[PDB]
Amino acid sequence: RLRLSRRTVANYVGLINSPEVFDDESDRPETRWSQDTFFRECAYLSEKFLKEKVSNMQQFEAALKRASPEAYLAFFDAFQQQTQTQIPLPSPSVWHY
Amino acid sequence: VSLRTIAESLGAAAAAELRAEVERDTRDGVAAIPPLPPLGWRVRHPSGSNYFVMTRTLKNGVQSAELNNRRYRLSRADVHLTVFAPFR
Amino acid sequence: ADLDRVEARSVVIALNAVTNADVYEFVKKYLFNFGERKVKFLRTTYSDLRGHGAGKLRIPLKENDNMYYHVCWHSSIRSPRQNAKIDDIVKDKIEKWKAEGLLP
Amino acid sequence: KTTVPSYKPQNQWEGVYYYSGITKRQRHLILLHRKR
Amino acid sequence: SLKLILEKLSGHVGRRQYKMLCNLEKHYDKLKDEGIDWHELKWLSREELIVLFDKVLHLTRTERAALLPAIEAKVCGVLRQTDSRHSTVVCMNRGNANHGWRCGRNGHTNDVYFEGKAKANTAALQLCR
Amino acid sequence: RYEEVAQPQQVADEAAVACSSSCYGPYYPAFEMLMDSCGSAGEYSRALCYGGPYVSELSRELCDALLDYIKGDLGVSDQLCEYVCQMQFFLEQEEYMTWLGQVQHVANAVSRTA
Amino acid sequence: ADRRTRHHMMVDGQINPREWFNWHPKEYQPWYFDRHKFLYEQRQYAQFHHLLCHQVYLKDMLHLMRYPEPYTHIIDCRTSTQKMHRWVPHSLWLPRDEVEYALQLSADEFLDMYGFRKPDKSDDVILLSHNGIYSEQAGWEWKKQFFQHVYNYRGGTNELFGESYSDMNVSDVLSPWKGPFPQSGVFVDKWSKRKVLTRTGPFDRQYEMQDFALPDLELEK
Amino acid sequence: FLAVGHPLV
Amino acid sequence: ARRKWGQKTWSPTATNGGAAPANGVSAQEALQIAYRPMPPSQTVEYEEDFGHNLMIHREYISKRCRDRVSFELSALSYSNLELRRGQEHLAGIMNRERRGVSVGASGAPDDQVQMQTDVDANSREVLSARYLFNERRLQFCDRFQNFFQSKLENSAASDSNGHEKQHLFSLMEACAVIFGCETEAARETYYRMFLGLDSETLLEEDEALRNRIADAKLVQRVLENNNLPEEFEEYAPLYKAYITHAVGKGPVASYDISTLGSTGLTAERRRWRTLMEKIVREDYHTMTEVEQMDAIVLNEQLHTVKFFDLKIGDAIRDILQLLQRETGVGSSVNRDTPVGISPNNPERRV
Amino acid sequence: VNPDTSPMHWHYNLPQGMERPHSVNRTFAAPFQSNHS
Amino acid sequence: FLIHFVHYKTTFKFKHIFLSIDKYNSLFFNISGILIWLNIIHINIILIKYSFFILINNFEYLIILIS
Amino acid sequence: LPALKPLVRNSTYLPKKEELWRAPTHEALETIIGHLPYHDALRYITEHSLFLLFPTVLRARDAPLPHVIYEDFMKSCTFASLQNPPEEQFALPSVLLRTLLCMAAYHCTLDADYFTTCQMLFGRMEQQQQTTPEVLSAWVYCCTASGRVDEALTYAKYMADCSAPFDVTVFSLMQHPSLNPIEVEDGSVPHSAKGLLLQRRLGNRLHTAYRSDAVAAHGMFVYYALTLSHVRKWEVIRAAAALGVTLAERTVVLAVEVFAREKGMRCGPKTVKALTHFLAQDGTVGHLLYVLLRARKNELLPEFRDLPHTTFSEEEQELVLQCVAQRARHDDSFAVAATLVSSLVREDDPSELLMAFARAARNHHVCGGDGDGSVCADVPAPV
Amino acid sequence: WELSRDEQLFWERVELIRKGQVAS
Amino acid sequence: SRSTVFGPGSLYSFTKFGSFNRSPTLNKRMKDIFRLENQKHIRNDFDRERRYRMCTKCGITTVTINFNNVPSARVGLWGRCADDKDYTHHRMVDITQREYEVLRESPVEKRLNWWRYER
Amino acid sequence: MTVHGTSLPSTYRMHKDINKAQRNDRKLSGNRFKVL
Amino acid sequence: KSDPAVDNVAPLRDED
Amino acid sequence: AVATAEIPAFFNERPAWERPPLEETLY
Ligand SMILES: [Zn+2]
Ligand SMILES: [Zn+2]
Repeated sequence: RLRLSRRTVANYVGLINSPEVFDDESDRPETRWSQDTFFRECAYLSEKFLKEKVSNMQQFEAALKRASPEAYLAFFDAFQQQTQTQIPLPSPSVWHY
Repeated sequence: VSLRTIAESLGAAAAAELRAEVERDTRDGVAAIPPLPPLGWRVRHPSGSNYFVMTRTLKNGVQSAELNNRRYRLSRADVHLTVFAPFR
Repeated sequence: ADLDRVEARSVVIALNAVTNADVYEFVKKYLFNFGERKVKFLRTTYSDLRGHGAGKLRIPLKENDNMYYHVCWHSSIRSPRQNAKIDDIVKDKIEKWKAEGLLP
Repeated sequence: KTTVPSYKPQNQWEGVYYYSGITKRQRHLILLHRKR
Repeated sequence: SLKLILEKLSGHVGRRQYKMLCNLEKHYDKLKDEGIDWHELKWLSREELIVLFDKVLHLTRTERAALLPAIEAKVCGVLRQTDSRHSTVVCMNRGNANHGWRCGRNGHTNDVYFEGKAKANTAALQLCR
Repeated sequence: RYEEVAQPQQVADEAAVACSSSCYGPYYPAFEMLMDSCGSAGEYSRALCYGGPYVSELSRELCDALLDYIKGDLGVSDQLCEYVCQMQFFLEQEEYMTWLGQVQHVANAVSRTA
Repeated sequence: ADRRTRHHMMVDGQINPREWFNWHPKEYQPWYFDRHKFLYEQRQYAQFHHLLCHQVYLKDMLHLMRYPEPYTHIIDCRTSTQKMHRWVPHSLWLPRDEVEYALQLSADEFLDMYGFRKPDKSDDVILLSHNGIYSEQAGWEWKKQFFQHVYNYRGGTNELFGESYSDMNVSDVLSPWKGPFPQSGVFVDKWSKRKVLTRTGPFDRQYEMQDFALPDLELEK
Repeated sequence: FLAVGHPLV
Repeated sequence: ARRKWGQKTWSPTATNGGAAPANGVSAQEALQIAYRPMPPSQTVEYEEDFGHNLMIHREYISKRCRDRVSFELSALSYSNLELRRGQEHLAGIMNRERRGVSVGASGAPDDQVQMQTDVDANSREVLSARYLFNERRLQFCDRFQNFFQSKLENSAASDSNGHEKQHLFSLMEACAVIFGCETEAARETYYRMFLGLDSETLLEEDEALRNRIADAKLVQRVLENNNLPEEFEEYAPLYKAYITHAVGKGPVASYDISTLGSTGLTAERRRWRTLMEKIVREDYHTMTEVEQMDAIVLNEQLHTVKFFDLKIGDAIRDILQLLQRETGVGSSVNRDTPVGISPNNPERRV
Repeated sequence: VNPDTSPMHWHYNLPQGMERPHSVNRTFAAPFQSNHS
Repeated sequence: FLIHFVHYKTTFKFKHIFLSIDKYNSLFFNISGILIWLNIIHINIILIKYSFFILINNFEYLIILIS
Repeated sequence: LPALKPLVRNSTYLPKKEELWRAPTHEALETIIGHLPYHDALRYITEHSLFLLFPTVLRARDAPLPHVIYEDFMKSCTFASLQNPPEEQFALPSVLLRTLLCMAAYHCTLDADYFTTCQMLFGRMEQQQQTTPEVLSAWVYCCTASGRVDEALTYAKYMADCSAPFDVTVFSLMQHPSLNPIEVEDGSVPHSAKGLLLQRRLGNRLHTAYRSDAVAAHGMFVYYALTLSHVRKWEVIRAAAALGVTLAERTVVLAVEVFAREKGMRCGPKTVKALTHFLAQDGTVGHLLYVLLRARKNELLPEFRDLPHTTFSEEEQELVLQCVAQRARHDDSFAVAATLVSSLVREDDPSELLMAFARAARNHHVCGGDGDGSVCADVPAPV
Repeated sequence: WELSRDEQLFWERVELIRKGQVAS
Repeated sequence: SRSTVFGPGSLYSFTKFGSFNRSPTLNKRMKDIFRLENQKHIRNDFDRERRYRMCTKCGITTVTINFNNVPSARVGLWGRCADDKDYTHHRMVDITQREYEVLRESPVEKRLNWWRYER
Repeated sequence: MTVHGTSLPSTYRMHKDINKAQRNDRKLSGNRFKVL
Repeated sequence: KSDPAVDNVAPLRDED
Repeated sequence: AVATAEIPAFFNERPAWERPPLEETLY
């Protein structure tokens, strides 16, 4: 499920009954943050709206927590993947209201 | 105040008219593609103008033409065609 | 129940008593249940009551020209004949025109 | 052999038209009453 | 004549049936209630035309623009006989002030409203209001 | 669409430079105005020139052969003609969008300055 | 903005005689208005009358959501995953655009490719969509492979959830700049081409083309 | 060499 | 050459034969009229030499409208498959015309037979669909029917078949029409109208079978030089398709399954033509059980063939009665089930 | 062209027997429907 | 959850007829030659003979029938 | 197939007369007009202005080729009886145009001389009906079938430029060059339904990240693979690199795998140059190294027998090295092999240098010593 | 409970079947 | 009328008017002077490609010129293959120039025997 | 109204309305001069 | 994302 | 039932005056 939500999935056909294994970059431990696809999307959005260059998830989330309200709303306007594992969990009302 | 209201009303009308003009050629998300010219012709249009000019060049006299080319189942002078098409 | 055997004046009053948008659409869909000859008599009765026979009612009927127009349209119909992507396109085109300088 | 789909004498062997039979609703109501 | 001229100005035109976008019939009822027929429109001068188009008819400029070709020409505006009792033909010859803005051609003289029937009775027409 | 993007400019430049540097050099500007297909002066100049003979007055077989040459040999065919009409329609449609944008621009500028 | 059209239909003139009645247009007025009805109940779909699938209603759906049946099954034929937001209970997804292969799949392969076993042909199937058009096309597909009990919910997800979404709107209205075949090609006689292209009126009145008229000499006298 | 053969006179 | 709209030049007349001699044209004049001066670069000149005569074809297509001419009018095939398909399409049209003229209005007095049709405008039922026969065809029908009534009635209980039943009526009348013909071309045209199975169709099927036997032998030879199903003939085309896709160029493999039944279908169709011919020869007094089964199957097939046009008409009439019914949903009076609810809904009543 | 199938006073010397029976009322059982109540 | 089930409960579009109705009331000719002259396409077919007779149709496009 | 044998023959008899008479309107119409000839069937549609039977006429025993069928359909719409306004009357269904052009493409796969009449038919269709993405996709498919990979890729790039997503049905038919659209649409050959749906789903998945030209290139590559041409299969990558289409990662992986199957038997200097650029931009260091090694390793054997072998030009060295250094700066896998790939691409002293690098690799604990088999398994395919 | 299980199944099936356009 | 739009009896159906005599209803001089090759517009031409074919069933020899430039499928529509069959049944085989001139002055069965027994 | 579905005056008005396009008899630009 | 007001499933699910 | 209405019938090919109709000769 967590592999399905990555751009590398576009190259794999799949099969609904016992979906076949997908070899994701995250599987290889030598991979740095810059090569992660989700971090790629997050860094692109943060640079575009938060106006902050970010090289790790720690920095990304620190920037998100420090962000001013207008930038927070702008970033969440263009952010689409709130949940990757697709487990029903409560979310901040930014996705509501 | 009347001038501001008239200008803003005209601006809103123009925005709505452009919105409708784009909506007419939706085709379920794909905007209308221009007509495709014949083989080898290339059309150029000055923006904001009322004409377009389309050029073609035959390196050989006429043997480069499609009709003489098909034939399916001296180095004469090369030819240059320029067609000017206005909006009339 | 016999939808087309109801008293035409009663059905007409109940229809004129319609102003809410949601119940207005409910009536819009409900009018097709009546017979093709019942709808014409409904239109005739409503027109007559709004016009000449307004006095045959104990209490004067109130004005609902929206109901009158819609009922007339429905009767004529039943009787014989006798987007984000678009906004993106628009903003892209405006940006281009800015590039061409047609919009200084 | 193709066909053609079309459609002061009077026929004296064609009977007058008269209303015989019941309606679908009347038949349903008869069934309902008999069941009750 | 007012009915027919407005209908023809509002309907399709040309051999390709170019649709006229403005519907001018909606002002026929208002003109009739004013009591102003086509001949009285022809008689109205520029000032009365402005007053009528602004105060009374509320003509949008794109509609005044489409209606002005019929006033500027002072078209005869008299019914003509054409092989029928209905006679949906109205003379389109340019008007003449000497004939009451009716072309001085066949029968279309001062106070003539319909081709074959009779002259007007302005004395009775004063009964209008 | 992706082989050469400046071919028409290259050919126009070759022709213009050869004509200018050839004989009739100082008269080349008159030739350019005569060949102007977008200006009223160009049409009037080509009218001052010898307009071709009335083709309907020409011979039947000559007109037939000339149509053959124009359509098949020379390549400008009825398909090209219908495409020219269609593109005249489409580009007028396109320019109407720009006209709407321009009127919006002027109105918004007037509102802002007012 | 009422774009001018590029069709070569033209009304007859007032100088020449009417001629060549091998082809002759006229206005065609049907009996009733039809635009107000369901897309597949209009005149141009009259031949598929017995093919249109049976209609299920809001009360039946609200009953079936709470009291489901082991054999029945609701199928969502919606296609735009972005357009579809919420889930009608007890429903399986099977978009309309791939029914042609979904119903050809085998029992094993259908479960393999969709995750729910292919229903039997004697089973009750319900199909719902935004407005009912995708459901109608899917129902026609289902009927082609001889599925006995096929139904569609005409007022579908829109009626369920109050949505005002729309199904496909792919109408093949030719673009104005495109000139149709008859005026362009050379395939018939000159006079026949003229008479085919002629129309008596504003070219949006649904005219009728008739062949071989004969003079009413008795009326003429 | 008649008209049908010679398409002229 | 520089012609004016109103001015004309008068020219002499060559002879008394006028522009087109009505009396006749001699051989050399016709040779000139045939080999007219066309521009050779766009003309195909072709001959065909046979026993007594030559045939010539000179065909010219002007360069002007090769972009607008319909693909059929030009009939240009710039490929081998295009060539073959155009050849056969034109062959089909030409044969259709040439053979339909044999039983059309021109026809012959004893060949052309018409059908009388009458359909009700309210019940939409065929009240008449019959053939207009002459005395010879009617007498043949009477002989056939009286001979079969003498035995089929005694042997058959007719508890549900009926007493007035017409046995093998479709086969009987389809054979009677042919029996009444006086020309082989007309008889073959009627044969083709009757489920095909005319001489040319059967010969084409024989040609296909004879081409498939060669391929079956080829595949047998290849498999031997480098278990098989019961009747290999019907699979030989698919087998060669796959062999070519494997070894040769074979840019495509075949999946057309239509050919598997061909051996049996051809045998049955030939049996059918032979049975029809024997019935025409009146030799129906002695029939084996295979022939009786063939007749039973064929009669049921011929009875549906003649009703294609009538079913088209019935469909069109059904569309009409559809458009004449009440608009909207069924009126409250002519409605049994409740609206907005399935008639079988457990909450049927309030 | 494509041929069309041919579809079908009365003399006093003929038998004057009725050509065919007609059963319209038994085929269509029309329920009683009157404009008046 | 607990158990696994096996339920006991466990060709088209072929043109086999090709039937054609051939009944045409047109005229058919014995032709020793056809000359079909349109404005564009010209066809000339001829058989050898000593003397000919000519008919000409200008109904729609020129057709010279030599027989 | 033999087990299916008895089932088909039973379907060769007409229904009973009464069953046909009582059959519903639509089914009876479709069945009987399908049994009718082509011209008479089309005559009935023209007579009664019933257009939704165009597919039934399309599936006819004696029907001309798609180019003639198109003109016949337009004539039927012209002489129809109902004559709606022209914009509604003369516009055929886009699905119908797609099916017709896909039949044309299937016919092209056989001879490819059909492509000129395909050009003419498409030139008329473009200006007579609406140019939709799916009709453009069918045109691209028939262009590929004719063998004009350059023009097909160019049309796909124009699709991408105008933002037209590729048609998934045409994509699936591309990878099935034995299944013409009319049989696919019929209930025949159902066994390939799973494959058709799988490839349709794959085409749907690709668009979520890539453009229409990428999916078109992938489909054409697979079409050439399944038609076993193999001469245009690598011309596909040549033209992709020439035109600038960003290939799909699925496609580059498939290309390197089939390249391994081939051992560079038929790949040319420009093919390897373009494949290396694509594999640097998106491929893995392992595949990059394998292709760069194999090109010269199989250049050595037919070195004299392959005189026209061409080396790596000097200018694009900087582009390739920029891409490789960019990837290495973030990935440690490319950093270690960065210098040897840099030396492998310039190819100034290939033999001794690659031998030394292989010596170092062995010391830093096998080789791709398939050069000897580069005959044992590259001649038997010609055999 | 069963219906929530089936809903999660339905949504995961939709995701496995067709994905939406990815962000930039 | 729509009865003559598609197929038989249509407008551009040049085979409606009739078929050729094709019977034994002439000398060698008549055939020679009518030969295509013996005529000036073809005699003084060598830029158009000529192809010769032999039916092998009818024993008919066919000459075709400029078919490549104008490959009209109608070219052999009025021909008749073996036993009054249509032209689609011709099993044609390419023939060299020399063999055509030696075969054309011989009946159909003589040409067929030449093909079968003396290749 | 039963068999044809229209009344006589209704049919006359419908005829006049459907023939409106060609019923129009305007005035032509006079003074055409002889050429030949 | 849409937030309508004529939902029919909601009242039945709320009580459930 | 169907065979009742579907039975071949004699047809007088020639006009009535040319050929005295059989039913008229009977009467
Ligand atoms: Zn006047
Ligand atoms: Zn032959």
